[PDB]
Amino acid sequence: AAYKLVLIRHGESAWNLENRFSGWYDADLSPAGHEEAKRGGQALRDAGYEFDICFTSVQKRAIRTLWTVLDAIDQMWLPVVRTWRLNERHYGGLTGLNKAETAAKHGEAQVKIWRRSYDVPPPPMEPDHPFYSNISKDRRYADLTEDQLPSCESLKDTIARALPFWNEEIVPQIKEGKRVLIAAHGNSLRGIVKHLEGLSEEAIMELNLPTGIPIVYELDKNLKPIKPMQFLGDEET
Amino acid sequence: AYKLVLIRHGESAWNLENRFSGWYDADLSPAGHEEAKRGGQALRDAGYEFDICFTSVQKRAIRTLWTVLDAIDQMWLPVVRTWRLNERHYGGLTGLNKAETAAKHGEAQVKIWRRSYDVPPPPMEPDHPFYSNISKDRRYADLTEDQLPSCESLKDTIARALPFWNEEIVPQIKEGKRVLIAAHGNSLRGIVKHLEGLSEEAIMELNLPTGIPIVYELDKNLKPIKPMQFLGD
Ligand SMILES: O=C(O)COc1cc(Cl)ccc1-c1ccc(C(=O)O)c(NS(=O)(=O)c2ccc(-c3ccccc3)cc2)c1
Ligand SMILES: [Cl-]
Repeated sequence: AAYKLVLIRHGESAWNLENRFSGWYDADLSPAGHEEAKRGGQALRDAGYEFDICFTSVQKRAIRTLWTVLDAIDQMWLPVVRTWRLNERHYGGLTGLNKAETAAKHGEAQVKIWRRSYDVPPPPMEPDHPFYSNISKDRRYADLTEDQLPSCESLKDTIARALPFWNEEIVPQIKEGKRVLIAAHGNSLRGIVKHLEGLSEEAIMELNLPTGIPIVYELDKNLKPIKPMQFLGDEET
Repeated sequence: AYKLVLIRHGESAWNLENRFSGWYDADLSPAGHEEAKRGGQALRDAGYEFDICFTSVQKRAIRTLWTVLDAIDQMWLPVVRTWRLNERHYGGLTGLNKAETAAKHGEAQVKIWRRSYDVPPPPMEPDHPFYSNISKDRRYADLTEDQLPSCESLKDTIARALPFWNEEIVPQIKEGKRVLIAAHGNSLRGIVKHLEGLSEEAIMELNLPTGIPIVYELDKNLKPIKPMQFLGD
């Protein structure tokens, strides 16, 4: 194929352990998620993968996943670009709640609506939210215009602010011949997959990307996948 | 009063900091990683904040930068890596200890190399065990034939570094970005020489400590307004 693209979704965070919604909250990897990242890097290493540029979010679970990979494949000297546009979905008011508090507070029907809807956002994170300032006033977002910093996001929203970065920053790089590695989050990566494969909103809702596993696309010169996405690792995983 | 912070990596594997590690991509030792860790803790306890970091393409410095940024919770910061911040290239001596250098070249020539600002050591030849390792390394495949050193005098190292300073770090400092620089002894020495307008003999005298934030306060023209400062006990 003309081009090769590798994506990796970060692994288990500290907050997955507590069953808490992270979104834009900057949770670090759990030890186990760190190990997933190591296994993924080892898979790239064993397959002799080489990259020229790396993209990731401004969230430390994705950034650390990237570091761990670059270490495994002995390519820590690569340029790395970080952007909020690759951030996890902003879960708004649900940020910091766990599963139980959320089901108790909103009921099964409303939670099903949130999980199954493509353009239904969860409640906005209001200024009295425990993490309002921790997130909304983090200087790493100082450069965002008033309307780019979200209070909550549907999947459509997350994909809408991620795809501009794909089209304007990564695509040019792929067409330049640069081998690209994107280390990010399930939902912004969902956006990229939906675009690459022209999936329906229904299909993309069905799709969950495996964590800590390198996801290889062989693409033609128009960035059209020449075959289904493949994973790297041992025969088991 | 602009604030600029420099840090020099610590000990590398297999004693290579005492074997002219140079352009060989030696990793930090556990001890050297701990050194970076303390440097980061000190930067945190003092609440330092940066807006952009520069480093070399050598992993001991890259890992020092990673470790600092971890400790200070600023892993989201933009990072620029450039071979111009690379350690001095010690040519054929790369990998040799003091004794082996003396055996192979003589005390007289070794002392001259120590004290000389513009005398390079012998080139690293194709029979050197690191020759293809370094010179055929993908990370340098964008350098011109005249850019990829086979050896370097201190002058060569500083000459190759200062263009990156001028063309890339200074503009960030002027726009007010708080710059952090993680690199190596001799590339940091070039920067210090340019800051403090030092002499050849002076910079060859200067010996920057490792694992310890070095702090400058600059003015609208980027001249230091006090001696450098060190963060710790
Ligand atoms: O895209 C994503 O990020 C993931 O999807 C979501 C998106 C948003 Cl914004 C918010 C939440 C989810 C989400 C969150 C939690 C769960 C979960 O495990 O609790 C889940 N799974 S569920 O099948 O739909 C489900 C099934 C049964 C109940 C139930 C409630 C009350 C009593 C008894 C049962 C609740 C939820 C989905
Ligand atoms: Cl980085």
